[PDB]
Amino acid sequence: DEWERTERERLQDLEERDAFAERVRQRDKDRTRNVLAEEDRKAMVPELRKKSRREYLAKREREKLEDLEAELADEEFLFGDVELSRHERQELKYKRRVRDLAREYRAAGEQEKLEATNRYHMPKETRPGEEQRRWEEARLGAASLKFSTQAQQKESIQAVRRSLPVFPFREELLAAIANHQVLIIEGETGSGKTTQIPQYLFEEGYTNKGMKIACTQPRRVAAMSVAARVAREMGVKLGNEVGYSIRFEDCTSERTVLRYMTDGMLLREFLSEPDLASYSVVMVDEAHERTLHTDILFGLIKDVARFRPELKVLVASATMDTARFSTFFDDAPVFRIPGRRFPVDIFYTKAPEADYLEACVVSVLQIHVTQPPGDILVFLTGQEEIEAACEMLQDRCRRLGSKIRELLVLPIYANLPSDMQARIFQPTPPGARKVVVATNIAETSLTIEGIIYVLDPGFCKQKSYNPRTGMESLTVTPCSKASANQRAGRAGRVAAGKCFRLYTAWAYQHELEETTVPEIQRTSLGNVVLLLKSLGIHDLMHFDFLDPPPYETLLLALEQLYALGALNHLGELTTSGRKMAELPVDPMLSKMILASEKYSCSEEILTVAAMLSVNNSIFYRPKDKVVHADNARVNFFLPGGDHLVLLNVYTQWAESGYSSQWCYENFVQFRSMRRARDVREQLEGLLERVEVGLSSCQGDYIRVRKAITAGYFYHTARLTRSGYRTVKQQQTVFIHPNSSLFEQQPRWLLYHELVLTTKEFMRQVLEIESSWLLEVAPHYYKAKEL
Amino acid sequence: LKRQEAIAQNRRLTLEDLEDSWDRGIPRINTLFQKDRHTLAYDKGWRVRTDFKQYQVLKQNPFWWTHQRHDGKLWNLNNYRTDMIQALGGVEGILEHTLFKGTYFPTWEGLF
Amino acid sequence: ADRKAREAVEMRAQVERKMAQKEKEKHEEKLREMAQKARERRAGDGEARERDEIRHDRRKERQHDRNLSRAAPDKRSKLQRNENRDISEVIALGVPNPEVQYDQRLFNQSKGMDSGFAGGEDEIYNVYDQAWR
Amino acid sequence: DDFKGRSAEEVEEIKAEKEAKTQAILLEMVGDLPDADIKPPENVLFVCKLNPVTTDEDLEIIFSRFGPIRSCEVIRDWKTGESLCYAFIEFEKEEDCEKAFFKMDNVLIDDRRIHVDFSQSVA
Amino acid sequence: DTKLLILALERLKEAYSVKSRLNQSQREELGLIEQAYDNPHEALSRIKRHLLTQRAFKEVGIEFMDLYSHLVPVYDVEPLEKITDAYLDQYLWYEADKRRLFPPWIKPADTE
Amino acid sequence: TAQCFLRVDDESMQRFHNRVRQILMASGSTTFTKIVNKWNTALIGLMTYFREAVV
Amino acid sequence: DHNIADYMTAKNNVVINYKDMNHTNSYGIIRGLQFASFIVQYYGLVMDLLVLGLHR
RNA sequence: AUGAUGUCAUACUUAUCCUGUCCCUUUUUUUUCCA
Repeated sequence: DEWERTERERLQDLEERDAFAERVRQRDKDRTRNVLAEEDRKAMVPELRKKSRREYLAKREREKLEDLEAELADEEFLFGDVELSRHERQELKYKRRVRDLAREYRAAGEQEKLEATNRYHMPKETRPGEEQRRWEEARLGAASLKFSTQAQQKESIQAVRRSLPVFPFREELLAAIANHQVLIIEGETGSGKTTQIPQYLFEEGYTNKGMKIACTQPRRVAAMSVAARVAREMGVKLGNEVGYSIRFEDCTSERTVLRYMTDGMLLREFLSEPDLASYSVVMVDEAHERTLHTDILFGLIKDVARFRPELKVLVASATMDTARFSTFFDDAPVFRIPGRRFPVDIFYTKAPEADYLEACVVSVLQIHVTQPPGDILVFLTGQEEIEAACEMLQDRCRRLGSKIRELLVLPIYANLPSDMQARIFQPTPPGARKVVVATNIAETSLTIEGIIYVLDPGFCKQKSYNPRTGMESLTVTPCSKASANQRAGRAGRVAAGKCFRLYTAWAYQHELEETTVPEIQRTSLGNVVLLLKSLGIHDLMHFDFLDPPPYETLLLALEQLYALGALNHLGELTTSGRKMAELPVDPMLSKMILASEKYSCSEEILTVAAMLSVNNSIFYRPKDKVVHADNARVNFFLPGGDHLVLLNVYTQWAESGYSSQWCYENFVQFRSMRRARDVREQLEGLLERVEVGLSSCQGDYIRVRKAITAGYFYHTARLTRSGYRTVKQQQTVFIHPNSSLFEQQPRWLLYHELVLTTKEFMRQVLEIESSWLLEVAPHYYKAKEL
Repeated sequence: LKRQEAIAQNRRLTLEDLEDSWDRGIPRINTLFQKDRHTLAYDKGWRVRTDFKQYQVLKQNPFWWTHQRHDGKLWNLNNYRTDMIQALGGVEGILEHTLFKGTYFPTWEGLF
Repeated sequence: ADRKAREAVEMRAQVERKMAQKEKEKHEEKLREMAQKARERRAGDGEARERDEIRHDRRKERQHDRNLSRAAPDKRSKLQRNENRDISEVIALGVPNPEVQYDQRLFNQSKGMDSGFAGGEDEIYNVYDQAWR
Repeated sequence: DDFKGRSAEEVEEIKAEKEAKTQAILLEMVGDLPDADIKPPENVLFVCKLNPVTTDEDLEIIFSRFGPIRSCEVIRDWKTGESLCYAFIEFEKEEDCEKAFFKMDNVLIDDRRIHVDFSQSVA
Repeated sequence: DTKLLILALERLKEAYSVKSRLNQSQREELGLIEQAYDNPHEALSRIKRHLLTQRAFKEVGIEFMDLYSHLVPVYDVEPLEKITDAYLDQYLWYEADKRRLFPPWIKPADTE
Repeated sequence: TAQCFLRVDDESMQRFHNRVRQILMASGSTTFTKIVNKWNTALIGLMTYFREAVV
Repeated sequence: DHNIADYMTAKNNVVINYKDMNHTNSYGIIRGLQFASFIVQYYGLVMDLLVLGLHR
């Protein structure tokens, strides 16, 4: 098939790849010049002992570090249980006390240091969250007036195991798929379809012949959860035979039979081994999730399904998506699991409503006041709405005093500080109610036990990308039937629930569209379009889609890539073009990274990329500390723009030694910072392959802004006296309020986002020269237009 | 003590532990919980500083010795008003002395 | 006098420093004793198999650690410690329980940062603090 | 004083003397070596970056070039035997150790640019 | 520093609590307080510049407060320097009390 | 073991008296309710400081 | 810090002005500065030391 | 004898304005000799 043309290309891909890397190391052995009595010798032998000694000091203390850690790492899982004897027992006493002695005989020296810099030193003329416990002993000091059972665990595991909606459905489903290679398996959450199924497969030996069993998930954290769960079931260590591989974190060994991953992870395994010949089975979970990676894997694995009939295709999901599922997949049989723990009474408003956020408020008010025990889940659209919500709720709490009971309002969304995410996971303080205000982040993968009420105002904030304008707008959107059903289904998992729809049966049954548009239509796909072009294709049109994009969307993609220089004038791959597809993240960024090669601003452009990878959550902007926050922000504000702002911010953080309290003092989201650092480090781990020399701009931000241009020339606007307006389409934009240039308002502007919130917007913007534009893109940007 | 036990039994100190002693104490226990504890843990030397304001402002403070945000609020004379009315006679005895009945307002609860 | 006092401060400082230094080293010699007798006191039906497990686990651990540091300079420092600080991670990992907090009907019942005594003003009506009825 | 007021050089040199003394006493603390820091024989090179396919025989071959060998010891992962991709190699002369070193540093054998440094072993 | 400067400026507005007919000079001082309340970093830049380079200041005016039994001097400083000193006041007292400069017998203390 | 007998100091009585004196003196330009607001402020400031030395 | 010590000490030495008389402070302290609380209590610490002695 | 150049404040014009403005949902990309 086109599959075979692909793997043709891809095996030749691996051949040419290995040979290329080998050629390059030969090149470097060429470039690199191997230029390699009595008292001279007896001189430097003391100096070779100098270095032997000192490198040995670090080396010996390093080996001490190794076995040091190893003693306790070893006594973690052997001693505290078993009936063990004299030898290793005595040596546990030994290694216990002995690593104590090491820590102690070093803590002595550090004690000397700090005690002897405690002291008084005449000045010399030369030209963690406890500001509310350091103000709670101010008061108590101002107010002082003095003058076997592991087998038992296994029993419990199996005993719960047996009660799944799949444990009695065990055998016949096994025999069924033994018949059919492609078996669609419809079942809702809690059935265990993600957990019990791969076990069944393994105990049935599909791992024999050394084979593996893949489980893909759309979310890292969900994969980690799943893997922990099934490794506990299987009674082994997570990582050796049951393992998960996600970006930045391998948790597998060559004992791994049961390997969990992401959809992009599996696509990238096709960047390793087109056949998956070590995998006997791929089980794709929750495919309904509608990601670009799901919709690529569908095609690729369907190819493999026709090409590899000894291979096994399992695709499980939550909802009615089996119609199109089977139909695209040659109408595979559909095994139905019935799985739904407890019931929901789903209510509708009497009528349609005008003020649905307030309606949220007054609803939970009534519910809390009247209802029996039980936790509440409420949806909003997102951040600003949601804090306004807790505003209103806690204000009415203030007014209603002891007339009511303790209402643990907790907001939760994606960018809010991670301690504040975790805070909802604590068991509720007896007698009080806990209400979680949430976004559709709480649709999926977050498991909050205790929630017995669920309120849906029936909406969502969906992105919508029109390509005719290049505009993606995160705007309000009445949420689908599948949405409302699943938002409701979030409930019940331990008891009878309720689901209050802020809209009637009429609007529900009548004007409810089934599914969110399968992602590939609505999204922008520059990295992804390019990825499929460089992954076994030329004709990008008759390709085996599930849902193709509009030819419009594809045409825009092609023009994007050509103009940027990834495409020839006929649409195939340049050296610049390939290098970017292999490079992780999109091209515009990729073009900028290549531009660092020309501009000798390698490190700085690297760190910038690392920032734009995650930005959306950098700076925490609380209402209760607005001014000090704006301040720890306004500190770094550099001349040139937000990108070099980010550059210095990261620079200063790592400067502090990757300090968390640093960002805590300086109002920065530690999550964003450290994941960005990781993406830059693995970028550097790509950097050798993409042939980048590690260079500094030596403080010359001109190179920086110019590499930014050489990447993002497309993303530019100019001054018009009727506002800031595009360079090309002359459609009218506005600057984000929180821009480091927001009041600077430059004449020649570069951005990184293009949205239209309440008005058209652009994010991560910088001031440029129109001259660099004739430096870089005289074929795309001509002078007369500037 | 209750704070220790709230750490040991790890409970949350609830309103029932502190509604009894809610304006008692010297700072005042209801200063523990005010809005701006966070930026008032940074105001040190406030007592000397209000003493010395007398050389900077041309007016004379009668509460130089204290601070309402920091020391609490240390007197409550809300019943003075109530007993003043009952001793003068009650609102009816009190408004037989005034022009109230010549306004033809129907009752005195609304007066503003 | 300022020069003289600077000198005497520094001389007294380094005297006392050196005294406590020597005392620290004596402490350390006692701990040298502790270590020697520690291994001495150490040296002299599950343990044999748990012990093949000892060297099995530890030695494949050295395998993975060497090989980490060899594929990437410290891929041990890029894998194992970096495994264990982020929060969603830990919650999925079932690690348990990884200060006083109390009810929120307590907080923010008063807002303001200035004493109500208006800074020495008198002529304003602030006697009682509740509107009459 | 005067263990500080001599230079900056010998100052930090004394502190490196220390760092040694402390790391030694530390490593004996956690208990590896029987006798404290006895000077290592000048006649063994520790040669790392090695190949699991180069053996005692071949390494003793190539390091037979510069001096009379007393042994070639690639320490073995015990219950599987796989070469540890490093080694100790044992000469008769200081001159033999040195002459092997100063030509064999960072050379490519079996397509790997191995490293030679002298033995740090007190083992 | 923004906590220390917020405390400074609150202390300074307490003078003009009533917002009387004040004058030109008090109108101008209130303007300075508000603009440094809006842009708290132009302020702190200005402050630390003053503290670093200035050693010749404007002149201060004097007058007396008559307490009928003796008089009290009252000094009038210029609003720019009033702000730099308010900040330095807060800062020195915070640091001095954290480092424990003043032993416990120095007694207008904040504890009682 | 002992008793403390308290009294208001002489100079504190005199300072209260001078404070009332300047109320009355600067009141030909105040309205009845401001004269009484200043009286109320001064008298609370005395009674709540001394509190049983006044008795 | 010698910078802050110098700012404080040079700020006490200003020209003091009443209706039409002017003079220059050179000896004592202007108590109407805002750090003058700090200066008075530090000086008073030094004089506590002269009264009690360092041992007591 | 009137040049443009201007970071010049002042003066001046249009019965020219005082009513035409504001904060993102979800989440994913494989990696390489250590020394």
